[PDB]
Amino acid sequence: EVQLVESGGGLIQPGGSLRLSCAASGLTVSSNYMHWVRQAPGKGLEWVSVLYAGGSAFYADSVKGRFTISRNNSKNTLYLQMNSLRAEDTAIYYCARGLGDYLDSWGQGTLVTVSSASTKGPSVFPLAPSSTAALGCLVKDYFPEPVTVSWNSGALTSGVHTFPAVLQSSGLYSLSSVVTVPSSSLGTQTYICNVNHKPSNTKVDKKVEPKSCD
Amino acid sequence: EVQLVESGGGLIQPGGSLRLSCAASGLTVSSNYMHWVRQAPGKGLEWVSVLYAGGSAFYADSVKGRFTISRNNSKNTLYLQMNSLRAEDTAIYYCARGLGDYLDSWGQGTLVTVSSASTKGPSVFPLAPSSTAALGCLVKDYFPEPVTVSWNSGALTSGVHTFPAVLQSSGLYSLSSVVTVPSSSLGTQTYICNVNHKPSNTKVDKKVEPKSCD
Amino acid sequence: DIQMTQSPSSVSASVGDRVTITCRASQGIGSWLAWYQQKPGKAPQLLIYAASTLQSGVPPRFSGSGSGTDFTLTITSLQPEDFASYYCQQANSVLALTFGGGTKVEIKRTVAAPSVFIFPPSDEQLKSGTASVVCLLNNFYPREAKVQWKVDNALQSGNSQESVTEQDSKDSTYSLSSTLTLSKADYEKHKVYACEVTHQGLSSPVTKSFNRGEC
Amino acid sequence: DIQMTQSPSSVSASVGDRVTITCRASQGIGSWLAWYQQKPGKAPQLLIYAASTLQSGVPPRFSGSGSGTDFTLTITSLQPEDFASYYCQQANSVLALTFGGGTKVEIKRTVAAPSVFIFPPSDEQLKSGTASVVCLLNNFYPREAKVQWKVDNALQSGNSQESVTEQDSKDSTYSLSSTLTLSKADYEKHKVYACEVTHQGLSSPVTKSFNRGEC
Amino acid sequence: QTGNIADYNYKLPDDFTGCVIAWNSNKLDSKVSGNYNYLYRLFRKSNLKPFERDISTEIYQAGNKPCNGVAGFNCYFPLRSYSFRPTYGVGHQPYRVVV
Repeated sequence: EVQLVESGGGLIQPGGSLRLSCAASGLTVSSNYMHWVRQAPGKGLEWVSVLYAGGSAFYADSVKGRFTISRNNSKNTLYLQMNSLRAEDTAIYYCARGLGDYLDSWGQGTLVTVSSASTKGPSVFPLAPSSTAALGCLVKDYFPEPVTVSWNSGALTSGVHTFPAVLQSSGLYSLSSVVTVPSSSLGTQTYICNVNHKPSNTKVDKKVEPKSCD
Repeated sequence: EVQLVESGGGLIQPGGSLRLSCAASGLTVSSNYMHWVRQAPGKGLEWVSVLYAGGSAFYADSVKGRFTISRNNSKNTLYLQMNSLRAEDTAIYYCARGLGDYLDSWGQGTLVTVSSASTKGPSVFPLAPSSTAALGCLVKDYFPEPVTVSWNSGALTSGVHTFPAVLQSSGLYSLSSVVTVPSSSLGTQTYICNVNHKPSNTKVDKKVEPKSCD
Repeated sequence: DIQMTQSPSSVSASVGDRVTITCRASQGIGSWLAWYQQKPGKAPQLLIYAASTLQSGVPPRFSGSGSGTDFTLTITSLQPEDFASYYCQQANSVLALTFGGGTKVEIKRTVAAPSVFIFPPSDEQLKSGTASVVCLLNNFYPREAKVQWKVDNALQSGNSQESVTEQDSKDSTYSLSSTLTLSKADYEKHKVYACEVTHQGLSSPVTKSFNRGEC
Repeated sequence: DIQMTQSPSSVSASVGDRVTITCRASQGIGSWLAWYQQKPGKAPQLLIYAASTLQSGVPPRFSGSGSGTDFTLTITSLQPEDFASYYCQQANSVLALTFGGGTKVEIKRTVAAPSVFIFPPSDEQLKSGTASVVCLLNNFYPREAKVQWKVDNALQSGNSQESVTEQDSKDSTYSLSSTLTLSKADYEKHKVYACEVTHQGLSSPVTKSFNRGEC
Repeated sequence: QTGNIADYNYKLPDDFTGCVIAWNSNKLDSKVSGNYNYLYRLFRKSNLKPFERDISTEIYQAGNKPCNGVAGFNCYFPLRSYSFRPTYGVGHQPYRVVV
């Protein structure tokens, strides 16, 4: 009976302007408190902004008050504006409500990513098996998160383990994905890895085959 | 030789701002009197505002004076400011001119609608022709107005009768659309009602055939 | 708080018959008077400027004048294109605020028999918990139609809403739809649903009856 | 200057075992306390409202209370669906700003022996001037996966990064892969590349050394 | 306060002192046929300075085309007479007012 939805997120250049939308189902946004929480990858959640009755708002100590809260009671929604974006601002955003310094109901969440650097296409490198066995596709120098790895157009689902993304010293992400395959089907069934994600608009289909020698 | 046109109307959220334009062909806007008349659905013509020579304007007793009249003699136009919307303001606007407490020439009119509530999707239910014959589609729980029935995408235009919308007790509207066809063509010709709603951005196509078990 | 009234609310007349409309004012207004003809789908047009002088582009058959708080308008030779709403606006001497509800006059059509149809609620609508039964009438004159809903041979009051279409430009006829909406519990506890139509063109009332689960 | 840190970093328990997590506040705080279950793929859920009263739609076996600066949380009857991140937010009395690093808990795999595989770098990557060597570990428990590298029978330090996946919903296992990154000139200088894995389920360490691909 | 007559025939300045009086004269300047001696101006370009008298009764210009003194379309005669009858309401009597 109570649900929260978020929209408007997506790719945005640093220093851009964007409007956030969050409508409460069965609740009046002008009465209950509102809370905003962020969670950058690799770290925990962090509160951003809070809403009061009117004419007053408190922000984080680290930030310099770069969010302004505007609320219209006619549409029963909330509006947020972003200014002076930075590389640290890339985090997942959750629409939240609060009461008595406690949080009860949270939305599904929206994603806002600040890309100081340009989008880098993913490089796929085969990982040849050798006699059970495991073969995989190595994804390097790709940016930004997330990326989805599917095999045989989704036909293979058993034993697939997609490793979490890690940050390299060059600022680009790395990811691996493997699967345990019996050695009796190494030469009978071909295996392909599908690497594709939205911000690069590049699809790569790489085939992995066993190597008897070198 | 004398004609009046209106533009700028359309869907608008409550509390928004919209600017009207009314140009007079062969008439100077800074000399003659003006009149704005509002006609609510199911209600008579109601005066809104009148423009004097300059620096003075009178408004309705019920309203608080949320219209500001600004005119420019450079291109012979009229400009209005919109603020503090209300659900009663959903009506037609008639651009009018006055002389001697009398009205002579009125414009064609522009549609201005205020939608405070959410724009929910409709529910089209075909009416089963029981064993000439009558058939149609029942549109219920619809927030936007029925764009068209488009029987067979405009091929069938004879015998169609679109009933006027009525207000339900739940705040929504109810409507029925029917067409009379011969009973010998029930099993040979297939009739489709094209019920679509532009404000909600949906297209619904339904099948009308004699059903079983009423 | 001017508190104007217009009588009668509605009236029907044929071609060449006698018809008139009276506008009454609560307070005393001078000899100034105006009349407007509001045709649906189009902006209304002016009819008169002075108390008795006619406008250049209107026929001179319109007659109407007054001196006191009572005003009237009438037609000497009726025409089929004169059927619209009648509005009165005499004067206010400061801002010209006076307007009434109005009166609509309808074109006469030859009397025939209405086409009565009934439609059971759809199976898709039954899953939503609401059942709607529509009684359909087309191609009938006069506009009046005594549509009575019969549920399990019992009278029903305050349960249905009626909608009347505007008269078509091809045959000047009416279309009436009576929609009965009910919950799923009240729909499943009754077996017989029907609507009875009484009309001038029908010698006897005609009732269309359907039963639940009639396969 | 919040400075809340949750210890220990990670724990491991199964059904019928005893598991607990302790969260401490550097400065004095009231009796207010809250806990959250943060699982990947969806928004986190809450546990309690007050210090001791629980929420309507949470299992009643969650136990946790405190009065001083030391707070703790435990589960009476463990369930497989209660494996997520643990976070604490007691109070701040002005803006409710307190949180810790977090703690993850996983499910045993009867100490299964790891499957240690090696992947020499592909020829396409060698053309770019960078060589990546990945030692693969799968279907293993616990976290004590030594992926210490040997090149030319010599130890290495500070040249590889390890990544651990979340536990699967079917068999609840780990998955670790460590990539050794070196330049093309440094890759061709050496010949033997090896990774040894020491595990509880293995009596002796297993080294998948390679001089060429397999041959 | 503005209106149809306040800013067009006799404007009262803000820094005004004095008094104004009125009385009922419904049985003096009212006839059943109608009185046409009293005339008033209705159409003018803009408001004028207070404390002045206007005598000129030229044709009103309200459109792009000129009328050149010809009473035709889009130009009407700005002077109208006070139509009064002895069978009016409580708000339509001729009142003699001196300032």
